[PDB]
Amino acid sequence: RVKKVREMELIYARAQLELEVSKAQQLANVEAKKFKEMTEALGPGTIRDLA
Amino acid sequence: AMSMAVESTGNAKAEAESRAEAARIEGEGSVLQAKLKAQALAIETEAELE
Repeated sequence: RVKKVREMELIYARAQLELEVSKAQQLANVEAKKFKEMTEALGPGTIRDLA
Repeated sequence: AMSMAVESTGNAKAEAESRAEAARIEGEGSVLQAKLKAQALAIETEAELE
């Protein structure tokens, strides 16, 4: 019982802890993508002089 | 004094013999009960695992 409850919870938590990383992976892409679409569209040199 | 000896031993041991004999029933009973409890929890915890 204690084997097949923690072991079956492990394979369940495995496919959820890795599902958690895919969420953060795709959200990191749209962040860096939308960051790239602004930093170059604004100006590679303009960011330097503005600060 | 030989009657005093067989009085104390025969009486006190017979009381201590019965409680040990009763404890044997709990021991053999608990084995069969735990064996039945295994199936009870097995069918419960395994079938509910689905």
